[PDB]
Amino acid sequence: HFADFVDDRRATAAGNRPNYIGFRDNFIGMMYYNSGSNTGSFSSQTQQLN
Amino acid sequence: MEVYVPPPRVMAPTEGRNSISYNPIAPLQDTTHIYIIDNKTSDIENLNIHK
Repeated sequence: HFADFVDDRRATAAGNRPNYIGFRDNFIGMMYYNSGSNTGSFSSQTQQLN
Repeated sequence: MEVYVPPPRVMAPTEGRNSISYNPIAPLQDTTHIYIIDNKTSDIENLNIHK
């Protein structure tokens, strides 16, 4: 990007800030834990109770 | 000479057969009433954020 700009000729440049984007540690936030809104279930069949 | 000793009564038990149970207050050996209102659903969060 530009770090100082006056004219199209005279201007200094500096590289953009390093922005590492990846997943979380232990893949936190992939899955809805602690929710009544989005509650996953491990329910048995025939006795359907969660 | 044959004195009738009456049985002491039981005072039928709490936490019994028909007992709606909530822990700090006393339970009810009766029927009760619960409500599902839309006034509450307010000041509780993570359940309706745009719903």
